[PDB]
Amino acid sequence: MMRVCWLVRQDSRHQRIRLPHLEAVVIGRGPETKITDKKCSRQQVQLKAECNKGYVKVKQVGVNPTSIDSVVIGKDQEVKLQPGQVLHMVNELYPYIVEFEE
Repeated sequence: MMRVCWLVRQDSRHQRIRLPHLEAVVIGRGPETKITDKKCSRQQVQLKAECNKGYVKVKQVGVNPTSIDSVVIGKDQEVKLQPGQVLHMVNELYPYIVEFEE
């Protein structure tokens, strides 16, 4: 009954990752994202989906800047990613959005 949370690579929208409700998902450089940029950590962001409330808590784990609509989060800081917002994995590159689907 609860909506599914998808982290979608905005510029390659067939790359989708399931984000389980209230469970931490750590992603970055690797086979899931296909990011090869060495400035992106293998563990760049920690994601906690809120499937009822319709946001995803984003904690920057990597040193280099993760941003939401160009606004930098900062290492160990946490910001809520919302419908319409774009998450850039590192240095305003590699855009991701979140979608909530039945």
